Amino acid sequence: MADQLTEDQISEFKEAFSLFDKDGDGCITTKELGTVMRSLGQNPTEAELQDMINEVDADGNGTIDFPEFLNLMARKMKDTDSEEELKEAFRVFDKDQNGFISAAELRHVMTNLGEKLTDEEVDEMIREADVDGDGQINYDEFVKVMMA
Ligand SMILES: [Ca+2]
Ligand SMILES: [Ca+2]
Ligand SMILES: [Ca+2]
Ligand SMILES: [Ca+2]
Repeated sequence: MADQLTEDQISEFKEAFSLFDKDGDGCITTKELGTVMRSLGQNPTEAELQDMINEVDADGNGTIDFPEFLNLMARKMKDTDSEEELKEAFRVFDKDQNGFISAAELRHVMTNLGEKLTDEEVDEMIREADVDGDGQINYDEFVKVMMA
């Protein structure tokens, strides 16, 4: 996500927040959160609802206002994006979509990415990330090497 949000993104988040804010006073209370939680098939304890609210209540006034709500969703958005970007990238490399990146696929995709590696380089790159040593890179392995 990054930082600055677009007007449409903000306006949407406001519509959402509007659902949580059952009595529309501009702030979400534990009670209002519980109502929303339950309706989704959950049953948080009064202690959990207070934690959830408290963990998002930056100014400590007891409730969640729009900017507090927005900052939470923005962090969740960026987390999702980062993860989704890792998944997209893996898909690009996994040319045959079998769940693994092979040396041949790494060489191919790489070249087509403006990166031409030699045979030695290709194999070393695979080995460097190949934790279980089966000769190919699975998703967990790709993630591990990407976030490092
Ligand atoms: Ca309210
Ligand atoms: Ca607050
Ligand atoms: Ca593959
Ligand atoms: Ca492997």
